[PDB]
Amino acid sequence: NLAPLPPHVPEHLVFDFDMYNPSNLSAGVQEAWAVLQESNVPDLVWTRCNGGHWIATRGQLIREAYEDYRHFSSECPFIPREAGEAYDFIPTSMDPPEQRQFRALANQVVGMPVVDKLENRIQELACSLIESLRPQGQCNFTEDYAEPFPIRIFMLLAGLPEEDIPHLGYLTNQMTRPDGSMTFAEAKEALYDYLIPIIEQRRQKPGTDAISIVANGQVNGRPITSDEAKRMCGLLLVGGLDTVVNFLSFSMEFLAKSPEHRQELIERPERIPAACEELLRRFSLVADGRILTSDYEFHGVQLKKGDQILLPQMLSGLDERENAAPMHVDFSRQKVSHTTFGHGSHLCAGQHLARREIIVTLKEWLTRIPDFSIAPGAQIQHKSGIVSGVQALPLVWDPATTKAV
Ligand code: HEM
Ligand SMILES: CC1(C)[C@@H]2CC[C@@]1(C)C(=O)C2
Ligand SMILES: [C-]#N
Ligand SMILES: [K+]
Ligand SMILES: [K+]
Repeated sequence: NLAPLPPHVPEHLVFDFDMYNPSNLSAGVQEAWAVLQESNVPDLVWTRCNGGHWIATRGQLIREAYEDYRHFSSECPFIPREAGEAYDFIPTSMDPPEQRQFRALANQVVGMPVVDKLENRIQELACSLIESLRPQGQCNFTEDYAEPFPIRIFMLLAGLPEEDIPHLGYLTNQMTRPDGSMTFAEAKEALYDYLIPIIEQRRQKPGTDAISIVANGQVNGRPITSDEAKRMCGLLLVGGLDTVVNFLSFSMEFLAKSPEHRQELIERPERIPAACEELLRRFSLVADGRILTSDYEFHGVQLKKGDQILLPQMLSGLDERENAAPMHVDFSRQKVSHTTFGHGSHLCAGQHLARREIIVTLKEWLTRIPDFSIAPGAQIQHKSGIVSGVQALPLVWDPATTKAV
């Protein structure tokens, strides 16, 4: 379904890419997006899909636009337009300097000191989950680890019952990879309706959990409102329940096909943080964007006020101008260039938690289950959206080649 080409967009810039169903998806989702970086595609193109919008395809442009909030506003950060307009999460839907005081509060609840505090629980849970799976000789990695590991850690940090995971995960997925069953607004509304009474309770009787801390924080000299707290907590849920989950699956899928990469990390685990960065580059998975605040000429292209521009975080590190042989996983790259956690003022608040979860997973999985593979004749399907994902990842292994610690 192609929207009529706006008069200001010249035809040579048209490239009808569908971010929710890219044509080359069967080759892998990153590969499907990388079609935007072939020699036939300009640096900045207009797709008529999904209501019509720009797509920047090169790291330089993506970084520049994410820095220039004056022209590229986060007030409407999702495609399609109806989703972007309904989007009111905090701090993401705010530009500097307004986002600042809310972002400071986000850092308080998901930032570094919180990770270096929950680290024992993170380590504990990874070991527990992996040891439980180890003697089976198989698992569906998405449901058996990729979901419960980061999600249970998030529910712990937020003080929310694990029994609510299925419902919350469903709603989160509707916002990033919609199925058509409900509008963005309806999904966001269901999430908000869940949070509303919980926020009320925790303003009545504060705990030390993330929701309590947000709901009782302060902005420009005054208490945060219940509305503001809801809008921030909603974003924390979306951010805690989707990205790391899917990232872990892309990474484990790769490791399942790459015995030599597994051994690099097992033999020299001090390389694990660098490997984490390289996997974050190669299997980058987010693509949101911004809205034009005014008419603006950007790299020779006339953008109009109100035009949406997708600035795919995924693409920067896949750009061969940023990394040579970008589709090759090389743990020894002298610089792993990427914007996987975003760029500019909205650079991911949870990136430290994410990295810790990834690094713990790499170490603890490979220690106990050093040799595994994708199940014979299994077809792995990826899905694409604001956050791209892995549908299922059936893994197999010989339990005789595993180790308890
Ligand atoms: C591999 C894992 C992750 C990736 C790839 C990722 C990616 C991103 C990206 C690209 C953005 C910027 C979006 C924009 O500029 O519009 C962002 C923002 C954000 N993320 Fe993550 N993220 C990850 C993990 C997490 C985790 C574990 C949390 C914990 C709740 C989290 C919470 C947030 C929050 C609260 C923001 C908003 C920050 C702001 O607007 O100032 N993320 N993330
Ligand atoms: C694009 C994101 C990854 C970022 C955090 C969660 C997410 C889906 C948002 O709505 C902002
Ligand atoms: C962030 N997700
Ligand atoms: K291009
Ligand atoms: K909006």
